[PDB]
Amino acid sequence: LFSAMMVSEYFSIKTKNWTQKGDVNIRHLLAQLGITLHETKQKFEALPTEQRNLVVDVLEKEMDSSFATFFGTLGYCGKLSACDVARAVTLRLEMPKSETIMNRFRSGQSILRSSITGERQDRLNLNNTFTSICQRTLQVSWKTVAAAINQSEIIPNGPYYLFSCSRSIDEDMVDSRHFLYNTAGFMIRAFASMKKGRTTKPLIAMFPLTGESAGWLVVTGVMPIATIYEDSLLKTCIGRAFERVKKMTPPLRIVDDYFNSDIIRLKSEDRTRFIDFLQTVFEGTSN
Amino acid sequence: IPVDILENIRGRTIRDHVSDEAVAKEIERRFKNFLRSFHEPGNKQTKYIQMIKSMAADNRESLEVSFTDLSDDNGEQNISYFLPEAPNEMLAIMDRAATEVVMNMYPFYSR
Repeated sequence: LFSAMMVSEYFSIKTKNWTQKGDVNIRHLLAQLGITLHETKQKFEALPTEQRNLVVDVLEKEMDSSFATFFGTLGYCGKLSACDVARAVTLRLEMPKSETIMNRFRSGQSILRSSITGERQDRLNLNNTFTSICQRTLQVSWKTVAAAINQSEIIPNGPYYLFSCSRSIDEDMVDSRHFLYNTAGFMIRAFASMKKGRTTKPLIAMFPLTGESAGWLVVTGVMPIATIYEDSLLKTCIGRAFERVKKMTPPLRIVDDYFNSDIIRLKSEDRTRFIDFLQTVFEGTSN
Repeated sequence: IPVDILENIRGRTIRDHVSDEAVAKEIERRFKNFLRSFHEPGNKQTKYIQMIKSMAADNRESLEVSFTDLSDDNGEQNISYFLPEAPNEMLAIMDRAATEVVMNMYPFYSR
């Protein structure tokens, strides 16, 4: 439970654990809530059932959210959660990009079929999937956000904020929609929590690639925090902004093959002209 | 002003008389009051309540008390007098009082 808490968005923003005071803050928070350190630091399966129910009630009341989901049970085997199976299937589908597309499809199919059987080998495959890449993805995303805040990578660039790396921590993860969307959405709220007045602009993020895609960047973006939605639909326009940047003359070396419009590939040389063109688009919509 | 039971003991051999039940209850009340209310001079903070909070944050089970704070005018000079003369009897009472102070601020500490 301790390791599960320390990579989440909510407890990281509440305790500010990218700073030096984070360990002291989370220890004081656990003391206030009434949970022992040994309970948080042993494996969650090891606790007795009543103790588990008490701890889950306390943390549910602390997080204060209306989330509910489906659970599947089969015989005397362990109970599973649809949200956890969804994460495992997604990370077997989308990574690594050096494997072929049909092999990734078949891997996701096998992981999805493993959840509806009690067989020992299938459940062992599922637990290995949980305890390697699902943990590693969360840890890499948290490290990206922490390095960004601590070394001040995010700068204002007119009507938007810009983020750029020296190096990406793991390039197999950079091309995943799950990784990109989760990391950028975490990063903008973490940056805006440090100081007032940061809620009214979008964030643009760039990651570099090496090896067989040396000289290329992956580019995406997130709407401002202060935006109001008229209903529950969560409309965005940054993919439209990138698309209208592509129409300008003289042309830029942009690859726009994905089904999602707010992820593109850009040549490294055209970064300066891309920044100026995107500023022209956002300013022309500000006019 | 009610009678101070403890101040009349100052000349005795204190080992023989801190086993008296009316004395032990009085010492146990006053040490809890000392833990709850002592102020360092020039400071506005309850020092030992802050120390219990930082102890509970680390899940430790022993608390350090300064003899200077016990023997100052805002402490309890009768307890500071009695303590080097009968430590085996006195430390048990202070352990009991400290346990009762901690268990009210943090009910989970029995686990």
